[PDB]
Amino acid sequence: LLQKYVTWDDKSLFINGERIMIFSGEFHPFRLPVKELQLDIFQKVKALGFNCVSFYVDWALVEGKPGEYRADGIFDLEPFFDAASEAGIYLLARPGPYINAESSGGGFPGWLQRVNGTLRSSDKAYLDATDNYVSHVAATIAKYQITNGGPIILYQPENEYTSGCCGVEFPDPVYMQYVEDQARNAGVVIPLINNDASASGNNAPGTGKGAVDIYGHDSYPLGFDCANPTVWPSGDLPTNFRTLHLEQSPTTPYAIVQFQGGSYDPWGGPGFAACSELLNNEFERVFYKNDFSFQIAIMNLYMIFGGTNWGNLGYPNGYTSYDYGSAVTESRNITREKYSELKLLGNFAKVSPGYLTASPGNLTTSGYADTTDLTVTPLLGNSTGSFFVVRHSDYSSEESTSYKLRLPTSAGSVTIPQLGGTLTLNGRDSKIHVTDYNVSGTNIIYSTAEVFTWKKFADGKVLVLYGGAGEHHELAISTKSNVTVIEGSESGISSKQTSSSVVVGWDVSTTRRIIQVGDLKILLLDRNSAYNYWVPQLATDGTSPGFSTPEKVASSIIVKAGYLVRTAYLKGSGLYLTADFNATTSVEVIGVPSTAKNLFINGDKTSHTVDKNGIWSATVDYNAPDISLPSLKDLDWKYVDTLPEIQSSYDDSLWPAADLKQTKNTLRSLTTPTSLYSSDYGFHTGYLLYRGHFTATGNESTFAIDTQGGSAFGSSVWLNGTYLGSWTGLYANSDYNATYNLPQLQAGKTYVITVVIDNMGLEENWTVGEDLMKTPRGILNFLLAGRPSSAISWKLTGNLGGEDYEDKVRGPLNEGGLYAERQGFHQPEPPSQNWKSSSPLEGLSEAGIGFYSASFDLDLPKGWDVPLFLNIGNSTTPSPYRVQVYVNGYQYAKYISNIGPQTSFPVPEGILNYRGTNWLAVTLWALDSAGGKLESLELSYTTPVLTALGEVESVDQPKYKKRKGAYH
Ligand SMILES: *[C@@H]1O[C@H](CO)[C@@H](O[C@@H]2O[C@H](CO)[C@@H](O[C@@H]3O[C@H](CO[C@H]4O[C@H](CO)[C@@H](O)[C@H](O[C@H]5O[C@H](CO)[C@@H](O)[C@H](O)[C@@H]5O)[C@@H]4O)[C@@H](O)[C@H](O[C@H]4O[C@H](CO)[C@@H](O)[C@H](O)[C@@H]4O[C@H]4O[C@H](CO)[C@@H](O)[C@H](O)[C@@H]4O[C@H]4O[C@H](CO)[C@@H](O)[C@H](O)[C@@H]4O)[C@@H]3O)[C@H](O)[C@H]2NC(C)=O)[C@H](O)[C@H]1NC(C)=O
Ligand SMILES: *[C@@H]1O[C@H](CO)[C@@H](O[C@@H]2O[C@H](CO)[C@@H](O[C@@H]3O[C@H](CO)[C@@H](O)[C@H](O[C@H]4O[C@H](CO)[C@@H](O)[C@H](O)[C@@H]4O[C@H]4O[C@H](CO)[C@@H](O)[C@H](O)[C@@H]4O[C@H]4O[C@H](CO)[C@@H](O)[C@H](O)[C@@H]4O)[C@@H]3O)[C@H](O)[C@H]2NC(C)=O)[C@H](O)[C@H]1NC(C)=O
Ligand SMILES: *[C@@H]1O[C@H](CO)[C@@H](O[C@@H]2O[C@H](CO)[C@@H](O[C@@H]3O[C@H](CO)[C@@H](O)[C@H](O[C@H]4O[C@H](CO)[C@@H](O)[C@H](O)[C@@H]4O[C@H]4O[C@H](CO)[C@@H](O)[C@H](O)[C@@H]4O)[C@@H]3O)[C@H](O)[C@H]2NC(C)=O)[C@H](O)[C@H]1NC(C)=O
Ligand SMILES: OC[C@H]1O[C@@H](O[C@@H]2[C@@H](O)[C@@H](O)O[C@H](CO)[C@H]2O)[C@H](O)[C@@H](O)[C@H]1O
Ligand SMILES: *[C@@H]1O[C@H](CO)[C@@H](O)[C@H](O)[C@H]1NC(C)=O
Ligand SMILES: *[C@@H]1O[C@H](CO)[C@@H](O)[C@H](O)[C@H]1NC(C)=O
Ligand SMILES: *[C@@H]1O[C@H](CO)[C@@H](O)[C@H](O)[C@H]1NC(C)=O
Ligand SMILES: *[C@@H]1O[C@H](CO)[C@@H](O)[C@H](O)[C@H]1NC(C)=O
Ligand SMILES: *[C@@H]1O[C@H](CO)[C@@H](O)[C@H](O)[C@H]1NC(C)=O
Ligand SMILES: *[C@@H]1O[C@H](CO)[C@@H](O)[C@H](O)[C@H]1NC(C)=O
Ligand SMILES: [Cl-]
Repeated sequence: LLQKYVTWDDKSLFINGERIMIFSGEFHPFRLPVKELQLDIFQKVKALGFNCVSFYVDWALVEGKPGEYRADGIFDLEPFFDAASEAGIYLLARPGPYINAESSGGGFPGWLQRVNGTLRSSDKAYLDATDNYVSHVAATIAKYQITNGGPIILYQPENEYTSGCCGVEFPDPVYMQYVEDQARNAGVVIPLINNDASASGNNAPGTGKGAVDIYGHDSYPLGFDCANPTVWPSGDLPTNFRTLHLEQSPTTPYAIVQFQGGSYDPWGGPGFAACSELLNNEFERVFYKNDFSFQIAIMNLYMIFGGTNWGNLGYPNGYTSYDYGSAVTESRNITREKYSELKLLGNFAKVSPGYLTASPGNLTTSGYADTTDLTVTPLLGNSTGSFFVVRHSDYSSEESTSYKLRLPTSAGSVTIPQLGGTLTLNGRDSKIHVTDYNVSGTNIIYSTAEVFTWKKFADGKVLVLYGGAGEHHELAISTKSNVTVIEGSESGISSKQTSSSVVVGWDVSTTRRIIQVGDLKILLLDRNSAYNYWVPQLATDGTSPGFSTPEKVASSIIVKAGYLVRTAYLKGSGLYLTADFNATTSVEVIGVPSTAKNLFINGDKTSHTVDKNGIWSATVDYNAPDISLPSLKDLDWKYVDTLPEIQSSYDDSLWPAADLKQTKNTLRSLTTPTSLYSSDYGFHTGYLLYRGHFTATGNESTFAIDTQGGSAFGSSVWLNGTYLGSWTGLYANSDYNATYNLPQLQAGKTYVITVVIDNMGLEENWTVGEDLMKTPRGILNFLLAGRPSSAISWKLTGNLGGEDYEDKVRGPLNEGGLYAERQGFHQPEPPSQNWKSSSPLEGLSEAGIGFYSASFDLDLPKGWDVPLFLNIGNSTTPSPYRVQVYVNGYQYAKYISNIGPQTSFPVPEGILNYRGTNWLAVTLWALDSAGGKLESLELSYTTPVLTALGEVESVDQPKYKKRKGAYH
């Protein structure tokens, strides 16, 4: 339409005039702010057989001060795009402005709490607020479009523009047209795709003003209750998606822009381990092949890698981890069985062009399989091949089921197995059986076992098939050649020739068989062996794979290995592999180029042998080095009191006055004389402090206060030095009403009420018109008994400077309003010479907030990817306390002793300096009159990985420097 690089028809996208199935994974650059590790993820995604990544940009992190766009350093999108290009991964850009994403504000900066207009509407005050952000981020995206030689192929305007309320005329075509035009005016010419939250046809082609180019929708059919990870409720597997597609957008490729790849988890939830169990390998093979049954041509998994809600970037209901239960874990490992299962499907799609040109039919409980206990969805092609997606009719069934197939083929209709036996579907599994499947001119008439990959090499063709344990399978090939078993036993392998075919039966075994039919070799694997195979693209013109184009797909090799194979290239007489290892690994290479005489693994020449069938073999030894981690309790811990506000000498004369008589918040008008909403004064993040001055009559008895921080927030209150009490917090409370008893006061004396409030983040704004992102933080009501409300004059602070935030490197959300944070003491090399020697393990003996500093050295070996974790102990029921840990100035843990569940906090290399000095700053807030302390504080590691990753450069880590704007 505006360019010829990315086009489409009813069946699929075309990239440079060639059909491609887009298999994508969601990855948010702001949740892993280390550019070398961004390349790591992209390479792990490419190794799944995927060709695409989808990303959000978080407006709240890049325009913290209105009118100042800052996507630099750790927030630079450009190295992220270069990493995607280097890995050979196309991009779906989703800059918002609204993203939801379990992020603070759903992407919106807290200054949108002062916008006189409905958020996500055609109100001029909202639209004007978005212009600076979109014109920047969309210009940066424009520069990296595929039209300019970059990786970006699709653009999403808005996010799930689906639900409206409260006087908005939803859907507003003027609003969506405006959002689309902002992107176009910045230079975006690639297609626009939306992501309707349900299949509701919103903004579909043909709806006129506000219509996108390709209609997309989302689906989370298993929901977000990770507490019952084995429960698959009846009727939750979608069945009508293709029907809906043909009613809502028949002229565009069927697209699911967010399909479930995991789940979020709230404060106090079951943990992301439970989420990984619910959305495990069984979920993937059943639910993802089900999406294939609808002829999905654009499929994006939310999330593929989740990362970390570091520096308060997350929404209030979520905690620091955003592991998501996804295929790549928070610490970047690919140990989960769901990664390996996903790789099998991803590699199937990469090499099966007939999948896109076939004609999908409706699901059937008879006609294809000989029992109604199975359902079969046919995708019928003629010369280009057919596909048959098999599953249990009751999709949750764990039963083992025997069956036979009746499949049409170019050689006639056939009942399978022809040579005896039955097929088996064991429990929560699904299969894509194929007919007339093209392997570079050799026709596979049928195969019951599933295709992992195939390639044409100079010496012949190779096909890799797999089945689960206990399965009997069968295939037939259009040929007059006979079959020979060239590796493994002939036991269990049966065969027969007809006048123009050969038929082969086999039982799945843990030992590989290789059969040969003419110039076709066929690997017959069990699923668990297939998990260990990889299909890197073979570069001959450099070291980089390139994108998944037809030539570069065709020119790939097959590698059996272990943990990971990243890349492969041919240079002279050398075949080079880059790979990672977590155990001693037997490496095999199938389809070695005829010119190669030497094998290199991670730059090192490696002995190989060649077997009778031309397969190269080598061993890579794994010998983990000594990982020597310092004992965090034995460090030279220095303490400073980070609540000096409750000392009677404290002078708050430089604090901002909370003296606005009118709020600028349209959602909730004031119920106090002046606004005590933090965002009215530009404070949107971290701990908030309020100070209320009054002169006592002497007859004051109680002080009531409604505080609001979001779900699981807490607050504590003091009258001068006297602790009044705390709200210790519950996930179920986003606000709380407390009445505290005052001590006897002296008539005529001045007192100051100090209130500390945990801002858990700003709410999302999922429903258009509800304006829930405007939900204020701070003090909603107060009453000093027998005194008018105007008797208290309030001061407040959050992060120093508010929207004129101090730390341009670490961004606008990283630090809150504690004294120690305002002073910059959380950064490397604080002025702690003359501070007291005390540890968070000793802690506090009364209510309050302590600040702790220590350094430690790491000297971990080069060439190893070693995941490190901060651990906070909770082996027995604790007193209520709250902790933040800053690592070299970056907040990478937020902890609530009484709510949880996170005790283990991954911190990536780059934030940590693996061969240098590191700084921990810990805040301990005891919401208890007896005080509190840490049970234990420990640095740990998991399996070291012998890695191909280059050196991880440390991100910028500005050291402590005195701040003139501070209140001292
Ligand atoms: C180096 O990197 C390697 C990757 O390259 C990495 O290797 C991977 O390691 C992970 C573990 O970290 C492996 O995943 C696990 O695999 C377990 C072993 O079973 C696998 O292998 C068997 C053959 O050797 C197969 O027979 C088996 O298939 C069968 O079971 C499948 C899943 O249940 C099923 O889909 C198949 O159809 C078939 O029936 C399988 O492939 C596996 O048992 C384990 O399963 C569970 O764990 C998951 C959560 O992590 C859940 O998603 C899943 O539902 C299972 O949960 C159960 O077990 C948990 C304990 O681990 C409990 O927490 C759960 O509550 C639940 O427990 C119930 O059921 C249990 C069995 O009855 C029992 O414990 C209880 O009684 C309870 O009722 C998991 O998927 C992965 O396969 C490896 N990948 C490769 C490629 O090898 C290696 O670890 C790395 N090394 C180092 C040192 O870091
Ligand atoms: C250190 O160790 C200690 C000791 O082991 C740990 O302390 C324990 O921490 C538990 C987890 O925080 C805590 O359990 C909680 O207790 C409260 C009540 O006091 C309860 O509300 C919690 O259950 C809900 O919330 C969680 C999410 O936080 C959900 O996963 C769960 O399904 C429940 O959800 C319901 O309420 C939510 C909000 O109200 C809703 O969003 C949700 O949809 C659902 O609502 C429906 O049901 C409600 C009734 O259940 C009802 O309001 C309505 O009908 C709704 O439809 C959870 O049980 C333990 O109390 C605590 N134990 C002790 C001995 O202190 C500590 O966490 C550990 N720390 C770390 C760091 O690991
Ligand atoms: C792949 O990535 C995922 C996500 O990043 C990794 O999964 C996380 O792994 C960590 C580390 O194993 C895990 O945290 C542990 O959970 C255990 C509960 O299931 C806890 O028992 C354990 O705490 C103990 O060990 C710590 C040291 O590691 C101590 O500091 C801590 O105080 C606890 O130690 C006490 O208890 C143990 C035994 O109970 C005893 O031996 C000690 O002496 C002491 O008394 C950790 O909290 C997370 O739960 C995992 N997160 C998720 C979401 O799954 C996974 O490990 C990565 N895999 C690889 C191979 O890298
Ligand atoms: O990680 C969750 C994911 O949710 C997506 O949105 C919503 C979900 O929150 C719910 O309210 O409705 C539908 C179905 O569950 C779902 O699309 C959202 O687009 C993402 O940004 C995430 O928040
Ligand atoms: C099979 O692949 C070959 C080689 O790429 C191609 O020339 C041929 O047209 C394909 N056949 C069918 C029926 O799609
Ligand atoms: C085909 O191969 C099978 C197994 O090796 C064998 O039984 C059969 O005799 C062969 N057929 C011919 C015609 O050689
Ligand atoms: C209470 O503390 C303030 C400063 O926070 C101080 O100026 C005032 O004198 C104190 N009042 C009493 C009665 O000690
Ligand atoms: C928003 O603007 C209207 C119209 O000018 C005005 O009446 C109202 O007071 C404003 N509200 C806020 C909260 O600023
Ligand atoms: C002091 O407060 C008490 C309790 O509210 C009230 O009964 C009494 O009248 C008050 N005394 C004075 C002197 O104002
Ligand atoms: C606190 O009181 C206010 C005003 O009376 C009320 O709106 C709110 O629901 C109360 N909050 C809780 C958590 O009870
Ligand atoms: Cl200060």
